Amino acid sequence: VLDINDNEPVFTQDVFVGSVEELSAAHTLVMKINATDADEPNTLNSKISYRIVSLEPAYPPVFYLNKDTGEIYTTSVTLDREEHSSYTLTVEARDGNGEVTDKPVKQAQVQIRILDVNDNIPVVENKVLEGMVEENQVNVEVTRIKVFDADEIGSDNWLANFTFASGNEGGYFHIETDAQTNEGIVTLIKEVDYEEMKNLDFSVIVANKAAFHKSIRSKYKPTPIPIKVKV
Amino acid sequence: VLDINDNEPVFTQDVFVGSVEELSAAHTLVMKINATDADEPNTLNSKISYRIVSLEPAYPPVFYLNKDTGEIYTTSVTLDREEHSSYTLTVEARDGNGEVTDKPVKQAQVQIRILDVNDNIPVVENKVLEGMVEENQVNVEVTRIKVFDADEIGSDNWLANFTFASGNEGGYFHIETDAQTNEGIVTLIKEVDYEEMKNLDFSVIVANKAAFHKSIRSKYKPTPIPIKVKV
Amino acid sequence: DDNINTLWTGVNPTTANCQIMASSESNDCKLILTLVKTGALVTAFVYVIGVSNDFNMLTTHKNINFTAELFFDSTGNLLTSLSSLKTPLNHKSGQNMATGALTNAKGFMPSTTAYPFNVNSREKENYIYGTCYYTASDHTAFPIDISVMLNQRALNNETSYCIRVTWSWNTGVAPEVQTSATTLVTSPFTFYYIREDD
Amino acid sequence: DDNINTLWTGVNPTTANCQIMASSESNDCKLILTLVKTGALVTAFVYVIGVSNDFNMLTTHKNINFTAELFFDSTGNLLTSLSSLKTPLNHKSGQNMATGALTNAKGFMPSTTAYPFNVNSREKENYIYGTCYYTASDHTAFPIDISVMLNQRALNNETSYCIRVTWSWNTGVAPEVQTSATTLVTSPFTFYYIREDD
Amino acid sequence: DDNINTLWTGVNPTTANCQIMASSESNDCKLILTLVKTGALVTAFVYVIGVSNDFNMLTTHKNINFTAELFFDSTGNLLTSLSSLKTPLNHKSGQNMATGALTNAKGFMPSTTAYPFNVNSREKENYIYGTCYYTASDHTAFPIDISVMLNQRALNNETSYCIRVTWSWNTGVAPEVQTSATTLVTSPFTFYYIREDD
Repeated sequence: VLDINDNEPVFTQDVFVGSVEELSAAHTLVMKINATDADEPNTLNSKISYRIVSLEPAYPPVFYLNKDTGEIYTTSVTLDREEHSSYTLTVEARDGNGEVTDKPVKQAQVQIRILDVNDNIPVVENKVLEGMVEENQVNVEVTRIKVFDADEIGSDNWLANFTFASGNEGGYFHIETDAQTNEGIVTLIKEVDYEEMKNLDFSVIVANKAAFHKSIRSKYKPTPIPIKVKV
Repeated sequence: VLDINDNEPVFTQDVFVGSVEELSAAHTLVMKINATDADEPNTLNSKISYRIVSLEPAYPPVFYLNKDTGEIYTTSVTLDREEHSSYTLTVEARDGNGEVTDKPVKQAQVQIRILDVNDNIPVVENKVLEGMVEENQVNVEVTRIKVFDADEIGSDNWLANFTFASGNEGGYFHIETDAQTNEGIVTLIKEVDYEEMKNLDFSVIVANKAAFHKSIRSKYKPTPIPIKVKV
Repeated sequence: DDNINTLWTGVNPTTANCQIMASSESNDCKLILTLVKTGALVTAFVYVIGVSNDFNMLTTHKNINFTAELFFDSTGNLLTSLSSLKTPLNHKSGQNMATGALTNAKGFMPSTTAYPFNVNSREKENYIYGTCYYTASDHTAFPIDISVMLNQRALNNETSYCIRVTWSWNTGVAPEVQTSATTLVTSPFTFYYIREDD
Repeated sequence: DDNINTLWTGVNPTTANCQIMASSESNDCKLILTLVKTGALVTAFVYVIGVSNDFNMLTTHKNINFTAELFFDSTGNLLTSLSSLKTPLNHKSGQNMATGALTNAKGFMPSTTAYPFNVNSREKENYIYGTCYYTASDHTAFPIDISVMLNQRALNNETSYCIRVTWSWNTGVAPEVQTSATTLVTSPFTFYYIREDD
Repeated sequence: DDNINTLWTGVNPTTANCQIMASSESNDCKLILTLVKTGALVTAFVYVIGVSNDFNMLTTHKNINFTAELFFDSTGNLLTSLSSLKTPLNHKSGQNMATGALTNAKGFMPSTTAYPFNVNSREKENYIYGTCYYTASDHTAFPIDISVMLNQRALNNETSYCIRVTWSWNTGVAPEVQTSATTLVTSPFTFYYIREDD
């Protein structure tokens, strides 16, 4: 039994799964594609020449496959998860000393999910916001702030943490955040006489529940949102 | 016949027209004011001392007239076309060796149009945008995006080119731009069952049809416009 | 001698030595430039001081763009008739320009190997950018964008090295008003380039 | 000798040599400064390292403004009782300050011809601006605005040269929290000025 | 001799001497670096010139992040097998690298006293930041963020000094398109560090 090109490089499993994080630097290891040889080791069939056939979202040359070891890396083209959430990499490792012919060889499947980081600041969609209160009013959800984050709906990079810039000194309000829609649900805890004809003007600073990433911290300059509540 | 101050420097034509471009650097040639001598050349009447009398939009000292040759340049005060679309320069070339008296001499007219460059980013005026679809709906123009560019209404620096940041993966919509108003006319090409109770959420990046200029490229950071289409 | 490592305009010349604007009939500002040989680099140190009223009037507008041309011969001596600076550079004598000739002036020049003339495939290597500031009359700093441009043009066969420095701003308001406009002084700007051989 | 071209605080002093805040009863930070004679310029290279807990606590606030005063006598020697830095500068001995006297310390000073005292018509020439950064505990760089101010004030008849460096930020969030605040280290900052004669 | 004060890659090498991207099978760009001993500092002067089509293709994307590793032995000589730059540095011979050995190469290194290895309490002192630009094909300058990182890692027991320079941008549009992408040339960048003893 010689090491002729008589068989195929046996894979570990057909539909590979792995993951890498958004905005990773170049040459970051994503996986090592596991495969073995059905012939003897230290031979030409042991030279498992891994070979990407098709990126299914093919346009940016994002991933790099090391043809000697099967290690899959990230190129200098930086991943942005918000335009491609997942990549399918039909790879096809070939035995022999690299002869590229039409002899069919085993094809694996590589599915790569990209892990979102909080590289987006939430933005307040509405621009005029107003609420109304009367006598003896408490636990009123009069206004909801609509925010818009782009980082993986349902994640802590996407939920909005609200805080009071100014105006809520007596402890009138307390903001809870809906997770189904990422809304700015305010509440009312202190009762104000409407016949006092006063004002309850205040403002809110909006940010994600998780902390921001590298590149958008130190650029995050929050302008307060002047919510006006007539009494 | 001597070269006494007995006649006038004969002009080529009375209402001169020329043009120069917005945001030009200093000492850029705008025209050479053509004039001739009715006396002999190489004389004091051949010394055609060109002289600006009146800028009609007089406030910024924008243009510079070279009194020796009649060449009109641009000063270090940079032209901004969106505040003065045209300049009228009543010039008056004088013969002799520069004697500034009340002897009336020929006045020309210089009309200068400034050519617009795309030094303004279009801005989305409305902030909440929403559309509605039902069963078997196609070729529906449900929403129009209002943009506002300042660069010479009717020009390619002013028309808006729309592109889909995210959400239109199946090829549902296709945006056409009105030229009469610079509107974001979307369309509908794929039919969605409203009883599916799904969503067709997406976002648009707006930019001018022509490319941006020097100073606003590399500062153009487009935030997507979250258009929400309930099904 | 550490005096011959510096090629420069003087410190606070008694008169204006530069004519930035072509509308000015004479010198309208003081140009302060300093070139220091830093190994294989030149530490170039430049800013302007406004003198003429038309030049100082620039702070009252919002869109300002003025440039200084420095053209140099094959030996490195300034071509004063073509350049913005009308007084030739010299070595260091205290706070003043020296009076003698120039000892290895060619070593201060932007190198043609690093910065070639009229090579379109290598166009981008000739550009240097940065930022200086203008302190307002109320001590507000207005950032001024600077573009430095090396060895672009020979106006004749005489010019062998070219340095173009361009100050520019596009602010929201004018830094001054007509009553408050006193002097256009830019904060100093420092850039480097690979220097020509001696 | 290339050691005498440098006037500087030492590299990583064993104790804090600067008292930036007046609320501190002793030295509260390490100030690293380096002045190098570059021809007719001085390449000035400065940053701070926080030592005291009150000083390092500054990263937990959003509006920070601290300054260092350096006052120098007629000979260039630091006036330690008036200055923020309480240990006099010296020449280069490896990574450490030298121990002897100062050889031509006056050449390192900001020149009075370029930077005069109390001349209102020439006020704007004394200002130098720039930016350094603070690397956060999660390796986020927060830009810090620096204003350098030359030869403004003589607190007595003894002070002949003044250097004021002021670090400041106005960020959106604090760089750290109370648990994550470890040390206030600013990235190095480099500026130049025309130096006084020897 | 002022030639031995400079350690540098040559000016415009005839071939690419750097392999920035691991996807490239050979050298894919020209790396221009210059280290000049400035008293107790090193004036470090670096930029890249794209050579390979895959490398120059980077200008057509919006999220670019590439880095250069420079690892140096105990004597200061470059470890070419581990570093991005595959051609060792040398002293100054005109516009070209010298051919001999290195005379006091250790003096050019980032000092371990100022920049230690694996000291978590002193992590922040190893970081240097800045900005260079890329002039587009229509002469638009795109700012590129640079992070310089000193003495972080020893990949083996052989590496004694490490310099990591990382260029990165996150722009709104790509600087070029596929037809207009010609060459990736970054504007020069200058930073300083406290140098190791000779």
